[PDB]
Amino acid sequence: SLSDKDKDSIKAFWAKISPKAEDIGADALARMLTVYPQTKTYFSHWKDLSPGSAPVKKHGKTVMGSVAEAVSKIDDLTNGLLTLSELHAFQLRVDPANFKILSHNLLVVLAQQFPNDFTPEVHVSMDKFLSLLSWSLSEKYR
Amino acid sequence: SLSDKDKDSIKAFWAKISPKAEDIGADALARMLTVYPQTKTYFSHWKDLSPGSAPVKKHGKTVMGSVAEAVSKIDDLTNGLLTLSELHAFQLRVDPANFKILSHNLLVVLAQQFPNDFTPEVHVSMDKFLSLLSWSLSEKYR
Amino acid sequence: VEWSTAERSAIAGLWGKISVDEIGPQALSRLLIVYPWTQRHFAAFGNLSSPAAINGNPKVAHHGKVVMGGLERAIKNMDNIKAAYSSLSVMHSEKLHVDPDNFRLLADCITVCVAMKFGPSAFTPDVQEAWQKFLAVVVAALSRYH
Amino acid sequence: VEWSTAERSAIAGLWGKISVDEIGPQALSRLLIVYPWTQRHFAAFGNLSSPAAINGNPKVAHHGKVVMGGLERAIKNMDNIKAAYSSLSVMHSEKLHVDPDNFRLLADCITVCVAMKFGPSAFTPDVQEAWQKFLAVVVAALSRYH
Ligand code: HEM
Ligand code: HEM
Ligand code: HEM
Ligand code: HEM
Repeated sequence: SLSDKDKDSIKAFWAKISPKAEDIGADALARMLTVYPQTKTYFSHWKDLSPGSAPVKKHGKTVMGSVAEAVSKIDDLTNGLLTLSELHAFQLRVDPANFKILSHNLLVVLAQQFPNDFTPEVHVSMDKFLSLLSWSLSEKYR
Repeated sequence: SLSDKDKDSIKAFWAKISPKAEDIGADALARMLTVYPQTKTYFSHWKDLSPGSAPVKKHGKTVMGSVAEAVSKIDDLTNGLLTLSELHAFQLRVDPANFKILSHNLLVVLAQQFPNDFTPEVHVSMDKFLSLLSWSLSEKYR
Repeated sequence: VEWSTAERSAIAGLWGKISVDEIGPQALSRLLIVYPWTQRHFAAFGNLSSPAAINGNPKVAHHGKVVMGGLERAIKNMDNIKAAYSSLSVMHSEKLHVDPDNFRLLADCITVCVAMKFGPSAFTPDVQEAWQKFLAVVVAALSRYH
Repeated sequence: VEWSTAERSAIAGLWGKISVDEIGPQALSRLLIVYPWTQRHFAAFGNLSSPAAINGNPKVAHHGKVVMGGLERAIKNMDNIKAAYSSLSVMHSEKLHVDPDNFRLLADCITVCVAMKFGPSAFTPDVQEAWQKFLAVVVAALSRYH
């Protein structure tokens, strides 16, 4: 699915945003949790589900950190992501449907923060990046 | 993405299934058309859309011969399918939603005609195969 | 929803040949094996860890009969299915937070099992059409009611 | 469906700031660019051949306004949305055969353009929460009536 234009367009995008990666991770994660309260069932061991809370800020930073790794290995996602895929299918057994939800909250936050830079054409490429990302995360489920 | 165990189940199943492949294609296409009439709009230029009609039978052998090659070519589904991505995703702007409706009618038909063989374990691998094919047809969307 | 008499009759006649013992445990197993994440809602059931374990699991089997039991309720209430599934809906979507896509996957597992049992003669396009419409109502009614 | 008075006022303050003439055309343009299969439902429109043509197309624009008008109709009838949409449902189900997943995609592109316009201080999690419950009622109500 990712074309050479998606790569350039998302790589360039990553460089702009991303000083603010942790921000985006905590803004996207905490939004998913209140907006879609069915994703809460997976993190109910935390302290602290609300927007801005420490567990969200800390888990936000991680999510966006592995999305950075994924962008550096964008030509071999299929490799960069397979271990996250064993963990999500097998130890956490996250319903694949939830991935679409995080990625929407993530397009929302990009763009809420960089409106500026989130043309419909950048939106295309980002959204394809993140379906690819879900598609690779799905590798290990069955 | 297909594991080496998936290819085997599919190559194997195809070897069992392939004599009846015209009728799998006829039965699948025309159950799609009647059970999900939303799909009928894509074929409005055919004379007859009813099950068993001539255009239905002719087009079903076509779907399945292309499914035939993708099985032959199952290590490299992309190059193997790209021809058909452009058709479906660029020219006909087929809703990606219908890809799963077809693959479902496919499964129902395969299991209906070969219950013997259609174990949940064959089913997972065929399902995965059909989604890969969908993912491959999705390339020229955008 | 209004059911033609063609549809009612197609639906009651399909239903009346279903072995609920049998179609139940097949549907659920196929579901746990084809859509493995769904195993998460069913951690009460034990092992689970492989195809043979799943359908060698006595509780799966027994819950598959319960699923078919729910489908019957809808059969006996098909003019008011939503009202009939009212507490089912609460349970699945207020209290188990099963994603709605899973109801379609189960429904699809059922349809394959029934098609496997019955063959083309049997499970004709017209019969599938009305069966499909039945599952779609069951599935909407199991989802959060607005 | 029950609204909180927090929801009610969140929805109403947000809608109150939306320029329908701006967000409407913008949200429809973004759907046809980001999910371009969706162009086939609108091939009476032009000239959907590229992002530029989409943004310059008068029927796209007009129709983005008309979509915001569907939303405004749900706004004024928040306790009875399903009934307000009954004709709309029929036209999008029984007549256009728009696969429901598309109504989700448009609602998402709407959200994105709202977020982009208001930024972090106005497009608060709690606001998004209530906006989203609202769009999920709309989408539901658009969305086949079983
Ligand atoms: C873009 C999608 C995602 C990425 C890149 C991602 C990445 C991660 C990472 C990097 C971890 C920590 C791994 C470690 O501890 O070594 C984690 C854990 C986790 N994720 Fe995800 N994740 C994603 C989506 C999701 C979604 C949609 C859900 C479900 C709502 C989810 C549920 C969880 C849970 C419950 C944990 C464990 C947190 C804990 O320690 O309790 N994840 N993920
Ligand atoms: C495995 C998923 C699918 C596969 C392998 C597939 C395979 C094929 C093949 C080989 C062709 C021949 C195209 C040509 O040379 O004209 C074709 C054509 C076509 N397909 Fe598909 N197809 C799939 C899904 C769909 C779906 C889900 C729809 C619409 C619901 C669709 C609508 C069409 C149409 C309208 C044509 C033109 C038919 C004609 O004009 O004769 N396809 N497909
Ligand atoms: C075809 C649609 C479905 C129907 C008709 C159905 C029906 C039922 C019924 C009748 C019960 C017993 C409820 C009671 O005690 O009164 C039940 C329980 C339950 N359902 Fe479903 N269900 C459906 C889909 C699903 C799906 C997709 C899931 C999750 C992946 C699920 C998860 C559960 C669980 C976890 C229980 C309680 C099990 C226990 O006894 O521990 N159901 N359902
Ligand atoms: C939030 C979701 C939506 C709302 C509130 C909405 C609302 C409306 C309204 C108010 C109309 C004008 C009705 C009339 O002429 O009487 C309309 C028509 C129409 N809708 Fe939607 N709509 C929605 C989503 C969609 C989606 C996702 C599609 C599929 C891509 C779609 C396709 C169309 C088409 C093609 C027309 C007719 C254009 C014409 O013939 O002039 N709509 N809708």
